[PDB]
Amino acid sequence: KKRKRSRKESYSVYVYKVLKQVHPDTGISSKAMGIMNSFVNDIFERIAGEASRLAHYNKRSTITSREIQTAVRLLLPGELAKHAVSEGTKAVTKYTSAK
Amino acid sequence: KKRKRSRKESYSVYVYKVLKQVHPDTGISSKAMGIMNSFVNDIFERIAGEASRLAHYNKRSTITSREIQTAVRLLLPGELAKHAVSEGTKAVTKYTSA
Amino acid sequence: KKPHRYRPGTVALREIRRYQKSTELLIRKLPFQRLVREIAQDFKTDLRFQSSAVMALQEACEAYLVGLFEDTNLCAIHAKRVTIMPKDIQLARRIRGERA
Amino acid sequence: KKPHRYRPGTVALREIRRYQKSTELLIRKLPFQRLVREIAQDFKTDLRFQSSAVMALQEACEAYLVGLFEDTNLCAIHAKRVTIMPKDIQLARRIRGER
Amino acid sequence: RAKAKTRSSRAGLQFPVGRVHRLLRKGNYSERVGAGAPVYLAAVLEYLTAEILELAGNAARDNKKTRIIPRHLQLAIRNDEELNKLLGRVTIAQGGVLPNIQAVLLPKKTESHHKAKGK
Amino acid sequence: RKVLRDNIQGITKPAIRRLARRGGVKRISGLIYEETRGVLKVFLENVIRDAVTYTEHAKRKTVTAMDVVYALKRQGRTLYGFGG
Amino acid sequence: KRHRKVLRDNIQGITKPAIRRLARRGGVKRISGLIYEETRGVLKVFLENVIRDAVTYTEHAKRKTVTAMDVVYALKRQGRTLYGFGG
Amino acid sequence: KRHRKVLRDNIQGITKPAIRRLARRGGVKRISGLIYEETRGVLKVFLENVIRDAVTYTEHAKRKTVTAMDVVYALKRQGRTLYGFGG
DNA sequence: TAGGGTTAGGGTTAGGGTTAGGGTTAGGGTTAGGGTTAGGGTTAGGGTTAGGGTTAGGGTTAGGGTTAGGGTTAGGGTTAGGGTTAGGGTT
DNA sequence: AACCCTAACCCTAACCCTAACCCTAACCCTAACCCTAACCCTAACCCTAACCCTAACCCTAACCCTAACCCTAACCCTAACCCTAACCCTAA
Repeated sequence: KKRKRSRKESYSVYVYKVLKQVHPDTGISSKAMGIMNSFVNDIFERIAGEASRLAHYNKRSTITSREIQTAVRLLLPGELAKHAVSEGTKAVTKYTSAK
Repeated sequence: KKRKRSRKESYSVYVYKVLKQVHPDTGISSKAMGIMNSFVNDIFERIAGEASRLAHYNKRSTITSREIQTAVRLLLPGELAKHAVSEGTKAVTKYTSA
Repeated sequence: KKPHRYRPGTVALREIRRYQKSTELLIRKLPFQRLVREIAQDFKTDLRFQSSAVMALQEACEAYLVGLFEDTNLCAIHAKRVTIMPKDIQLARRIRGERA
Repeated sequence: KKPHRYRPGTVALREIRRYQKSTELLIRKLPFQRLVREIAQDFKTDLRFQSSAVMALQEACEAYLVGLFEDTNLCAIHAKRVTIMPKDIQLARRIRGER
Repeated sequence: RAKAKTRSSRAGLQFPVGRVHRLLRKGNYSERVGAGAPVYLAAVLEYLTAEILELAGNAARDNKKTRIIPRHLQLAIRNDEELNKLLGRVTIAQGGVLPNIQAVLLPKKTESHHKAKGK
Repeated sequence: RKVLRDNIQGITKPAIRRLARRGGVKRISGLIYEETRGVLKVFLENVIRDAVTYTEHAKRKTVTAMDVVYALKRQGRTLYGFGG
Repeated sequence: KRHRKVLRDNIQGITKPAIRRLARRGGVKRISGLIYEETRGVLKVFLENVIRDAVTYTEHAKRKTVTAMDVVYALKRQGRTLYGFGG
Repeated sequence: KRHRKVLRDNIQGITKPAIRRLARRGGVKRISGLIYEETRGVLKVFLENVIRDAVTYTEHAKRKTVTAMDVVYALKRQGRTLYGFGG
């Protein structure tokens, strides 16, 4: 009775904060949170599945940024991988340069 | 020579023994070994591969015998499944005895 | 009676428009909760389906049939006909890679 | 004088039977070696191709092409026609899903 | 434990950069994750969630509603050419279909008169 | 529940035309209605058999929604939504 | 210093006889005249796509040579597994 | 010898400062960052269009050298009329 | 870089296969009335689960030996060229 | 039946070879453990079944208008020899 409650984990708080930068004024109905939380879990299982084959073919044992970047160049198409390799490079540059 | 080549591994010795058991007077050319050696290394990634996912969904952390019997009932067709799920258990039974 | 008897072909081009702008499900729910349970009795006896897995089979067997029908229509307009016929559905499957 | 001109379309049935019973590649190696070299220049320059890489590319490319022509033929026999044409190739690619 | 600063904030990314490290490590994708990989992979997911969630809102104003419901998601992933060549096999839960009637069958056109007795 | 013929007759003639009119077809021949009951029975046999194989692995006797979302994913037609 | 021609073979070598030899294996009996320009447009969008993924693997190892195992690895992703040309 | 030919890096040959000196003669005060790629698109279409008409006159005379009274005879048709570098 | 043989590359020509037109008839379309079944509710009781301590055997793991698999190599056993003979009809 | 193609060899002669032979490297027995898939009440919820209804939806005729099909020619275009002699092989 007391507690005995499992904690389901979902990326739904973080998809209600990217709707509040791109378009303040609009809100997502419960089904759209469904058809979204099942998108984030599908482009994270296609970039950690072409980066665990690239590490092994080259006989190396760690997924460094270059490997998570070769996948974006192959799996995403044009005018989508171009606007994504740059977005990552600025975001990691801040991590090392700025502490 | 002085290279100390790392060298490679091939399931080519094993294929020759099986050819002798089924037909005892034919032989295989090297190009034919290449198509066959690849198949033995491509039905080891589909059958093992479905087993890895079947472990995670359940939450269990080991790939034991049942998980390679629910991956041969899904990734193999119709009557090459009943004749391969049955063939495998017989070899597991013998190993347990000895 | 001088009414508005619509000529063959004007109550079918107003139907394609109404049904292509909606999100509901065409197949009735109760007759599709018995096709699913008579194709399960053979595989294992006494299987009890959940109430959200008899609506995830309806929404994947009503979105593959509205997929064969668009491919049948492109094929039946390649022989100069406007009526889909049973020798069209069979061609669509072969090229797609399904029954042969 | 013996013209011995077989009527139109009967030399080809002999051609189909002889061609379907052998495995030698039908596009010449020296010209194909160059088409890959031109299509590689844009992705990077200074790329050196090993002998096997051109050979594999010839076996896959012949195999995609041999197939598109068995499906174009199936489409042609449907309209009551007996010859492939430019329009038939585009129905096979829309249906197969390549677009 | 002197003070708490989220690893997402130091790199200025909204999507979690701590959760993606556990999920990469506990899924048995590879032996040693590295530390430049959780941050790169929490930014190639956020750009994509900001392409569908902005090409879908713009299709909600057009139909005069203030919520991005399931259909407005199909009218935004079945138009863009880059996003219809990635999610090209996926089926949205209650999406519907994109309007298209082939021109040859449009009403009359060739004109249904047939014998047209007269001329 | 039943084992009769109402299973494949449940997909009645009106609802095997409305599914089509959502695709563009303007005139439907009489024999399309029989062939399109055959194609749906084969698809359901293949999706339902794979859900049962996953259900037996965990020993459960209920075919939950996630199992159908994992049967469809293998054959190349992922579903997004009715599950996670 | 430079081959005077810089055409890099402009979709050439697929001469009328080669496209009339591949089609005959297929089953085609009466090839029409316009097919030859089109079949040099379909080969073209294929040889590029295996190649873009092939270079992408080699630059990952930093090597400058496209070995056949790279072409067999690229061909699996698109959908057709060539068996043995490289192994 | 000269074992190299002109690649396609030339379109980026116009530097970032040169597009900031042909725009400060225009009255522009605060050039935005994305303009540099667009101004390499407008120049790129123009240089081809004067060029195709220039080659088409030279091939009429069966020569192999594009002399300036050919550029001046192409530039009149499109719209401008350079007076000076030509007769 | 020779060099050489054959593959592609040009012409004609006649047949046959699209292609446009012109009738003929069943076959979908389009309304209009009868006869339901497929949806909703409410109860209720059994039918399958969700944690939770608790063993014990099945793994891992880090030492030895040692066996089995992976390179190199003459000389024979197919196996194709290579010409006759065969053999199918085939215009 | 103009006179065209199909089917025995048979020499010909390189690549599959069994060794065979080291020997290098990877498995196996032998000792340690830990940890988890077994185990169990329970208490909870949720699927199944039963009951009632009723009103939108299917069903089954009639009438008649198109569209699918089968001829009809015919006329453009794709087929099948023929001197090349250019270019791709083939070493080296």
